[PDB]
Amino acid sequence: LMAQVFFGPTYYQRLRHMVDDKIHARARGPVQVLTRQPVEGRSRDGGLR
Amino acid sequence: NEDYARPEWMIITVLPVPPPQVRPSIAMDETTQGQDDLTHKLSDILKANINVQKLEM
RNA sequence: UGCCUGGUGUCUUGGGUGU
Repeated sequence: LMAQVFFGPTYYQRLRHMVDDKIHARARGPVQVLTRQPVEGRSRDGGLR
Repeated sequence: NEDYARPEWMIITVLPVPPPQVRPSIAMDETTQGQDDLTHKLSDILKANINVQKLEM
């Protein structure tokens, strides 16, 4: 490489936010009883606002 | 407006009772379901109406 | 001939995430 590279060990930490705990998709599913709109929440297979 | 908004209609003499779709009940657990707030308020209103009718006669 | 199942509270509160 034409440019030299800064290089060495550094202390890194893994945070709790992982993509597989955030990915969510919905085509159709449960709806609220009062308004008949998609429910809220990824855990409940909800929709996006 | 004579046809649509008559002044004496601002005093309630008959109350419309909404269908259960407006005040749905919720099953709190597997056995006991919960009455909605509007249902309880309508029950209180109807009890007061019955009380007035009974007292008057 | 022994023949297969979709149906998911609510209200508060707290702590967080990206701007």
